[PDB]
Amino acid sequence: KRRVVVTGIGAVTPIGNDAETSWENAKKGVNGVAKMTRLNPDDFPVKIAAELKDFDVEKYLEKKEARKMDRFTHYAIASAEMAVQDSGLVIDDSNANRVGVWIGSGIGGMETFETQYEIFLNRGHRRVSPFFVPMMIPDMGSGQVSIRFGAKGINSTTVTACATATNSIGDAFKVIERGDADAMITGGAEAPITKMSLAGFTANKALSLNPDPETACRPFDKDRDGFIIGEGAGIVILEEYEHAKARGAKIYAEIVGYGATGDAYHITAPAPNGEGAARAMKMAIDDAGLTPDKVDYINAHGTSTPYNDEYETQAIKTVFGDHAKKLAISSTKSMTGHTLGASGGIEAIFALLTIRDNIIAPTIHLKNQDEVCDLDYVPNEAREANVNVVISNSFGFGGHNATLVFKRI
Amino acid sequence: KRRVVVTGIGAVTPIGNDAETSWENAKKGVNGVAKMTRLNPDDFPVKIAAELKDFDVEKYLEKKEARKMDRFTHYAIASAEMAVQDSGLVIDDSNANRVGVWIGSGIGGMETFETQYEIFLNRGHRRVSPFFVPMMIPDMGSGQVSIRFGAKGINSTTVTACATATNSIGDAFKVIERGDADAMITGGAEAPITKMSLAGFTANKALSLNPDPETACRPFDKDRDGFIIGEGAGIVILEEYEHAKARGAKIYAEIVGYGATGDAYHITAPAPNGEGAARAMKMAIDDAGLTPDKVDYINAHGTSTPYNDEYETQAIKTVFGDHAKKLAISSTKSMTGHTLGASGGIEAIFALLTIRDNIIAPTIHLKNQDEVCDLDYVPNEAREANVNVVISNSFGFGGHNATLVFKRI
Repeated sequence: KRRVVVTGIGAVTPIGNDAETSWENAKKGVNGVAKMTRLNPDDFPVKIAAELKDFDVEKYLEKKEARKMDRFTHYAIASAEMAVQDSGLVIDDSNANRVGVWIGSGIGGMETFETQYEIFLNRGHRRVSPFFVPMMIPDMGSGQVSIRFGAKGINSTTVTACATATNSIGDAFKVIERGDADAMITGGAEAPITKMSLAGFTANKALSLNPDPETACRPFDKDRDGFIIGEGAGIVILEEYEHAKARGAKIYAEIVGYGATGDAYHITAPAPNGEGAARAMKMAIDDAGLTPDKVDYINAHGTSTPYNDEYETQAIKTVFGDHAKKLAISSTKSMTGHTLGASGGIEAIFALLTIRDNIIAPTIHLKNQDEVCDLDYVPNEAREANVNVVISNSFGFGGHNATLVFKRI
Repeated sequence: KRRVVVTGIGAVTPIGNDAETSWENAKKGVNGVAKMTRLNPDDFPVKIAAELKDFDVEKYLEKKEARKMDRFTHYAIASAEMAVQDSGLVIDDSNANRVGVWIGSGIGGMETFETQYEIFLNRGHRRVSPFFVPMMIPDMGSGQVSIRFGAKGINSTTVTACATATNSIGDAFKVIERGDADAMITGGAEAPITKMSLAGFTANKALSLNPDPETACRPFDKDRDGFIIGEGAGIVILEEYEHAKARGAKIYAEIVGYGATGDAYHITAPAPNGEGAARAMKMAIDDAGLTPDKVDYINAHGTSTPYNDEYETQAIKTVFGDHAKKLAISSTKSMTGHTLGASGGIEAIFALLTIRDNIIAPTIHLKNQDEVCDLDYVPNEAREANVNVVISNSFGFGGHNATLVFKRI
């Protein structure tokens, strides 16, 4: 088995149009949730969202090229560009076959589907764009990123709802571990702030109806009542360790563990007691050859729903036992909102920079202690702490549980 | 590394509502393409399709349950049920954590999206179904199959257009090979015969406009002029070899190789010369530890487009050299049509049964020999041949190349 390290990061999030700005704002407790502007809030029961602020696709694509891509692909391209540049990796004819792409999206180009189907209904089938299919399908992130950078290794896309980016990064990790690539551009992207997405998640009763952006998203708080929808992308460059050292790559950390399990319980509700989530975390630390006491920080899934935050706490107690009270946990979704398929990529990056800076970003808005959620969620204020081993959890709708482990190197 | 075998098959296809019927009809050269009935052909420029014939979801689901699933998930459930039953594998509390699901769909629940968005427009956001999101997303196949069978191992979905099922099976193969599951329910499902799908593929100029079902689909024929859309699903049970022997499982063959590469060329057009497809085939046989001369039969991607069939022939010549003329090739899409994300699952099954029966199903409708496509495509009539090693190719839109290798055991 090959060792695998992270040599580049890139992200666009509701708290920054690059990874470093996002992380600086996360450490400051900046709230990315605000009154919705992508859609008219007067026309929906949900009035708030976590949107990108002043994101300009023209910094990465010509207008003509951008028109042939959905927003979610804009975010994948921007984040991949920043990650590739950050990594200094040169992809040329000599290594292109050994550099792949594994970028997921949970729902893909929903805005494109809405726009093109309206054209179909109002103007006829002949007026549908020749690029409708490629623009809508969730693998267009990987497809476009592969073309942009000349990456000729495996070109794939995992789609597992909120776990999309975490599974994708884990799957890319396994590609390198087994020797089938020397580098991977990997993560997730999501642009789910659309009228049908809002209508569907509202019909499913998944979204908080609290219109106050200062209290709506409050993971692990007694008064939480649903998730807040966000958007963006998070991409990392994974690289085989000897390859990285040979070129002198800057290394953020080593990726050492991947756990993935299924609840086999219900299509949208997570399983009682965090049964499957616990097995995913344990599988991930077992994959890393580490005992539970070695984990210093958990970047939680922590979506601010009644079930998730309860079940995730219970799963953490199951896996970590007496150590559950000793480690630190935080949900950065308290600041970014729930970016769905992108969340694991953004949060993997935050977990990596927690190692770098030895600072844990807080769970903001945590004001009312819950009797069940009684662990240490780093409420409200960032905390300095020696962090050497981190895990990032995504326990997504559909029973898709995924955990990644990163370790200082 | 663990060895991995196939212990169950299940499929619904345009030439049979079970795998054995489909394969018997494939060996007989039965044409599954006919005048379209799912949609009104008088309302579209494409008049033909490869539809399931007399498929009844009520044999697998109660009416109330079926109403909460898109057609593509109906096909995944039916095929998974038949595959699990065929395998005799018992999934209970003692092994549920070691049985996973990796089922892909290329476009997911497009019909559901069409229906629910029309409700949104005509009746308001409040009338959208609470199950819209789960029904539409492509991972609902895996999600529902996991619940149905109690499979608590990895629960994932790869989405790579026409390569979806081939990548999914390969990814599941790698899970077992590295020790992370003892069995996997894996493959692909697609229900793409919808008005927006037709409109999009027609706008992209990908579909043949030939309305004659007896000549429209003709892979490798000089007069081919686009693919013909089909539907269905193909699922296999992969199982770790020692686990299979310990319970006396019936074994169809061993899965020994998986190749996956990217063209990095264009979002819909395949790369000239089959450059990436060749690397995927070579990677797959290298993974199997076999030289090119060991391959007896190629179940081609063979979609009946000008570029694909040409480029695939060129890639085969690149990989197999002097042996390219000696092995046998056939496209069973000549009979099933192009079932998109399901194709690799259906075709993996056909490749497995080619080993079992030592009979190669033909490329039907191959009447006019092409100067470029001059290999042996088993035209028109099935052929008896000693087949011990087979490969199945999917070179899908978006630059997603995937190949699987199966070998007699």
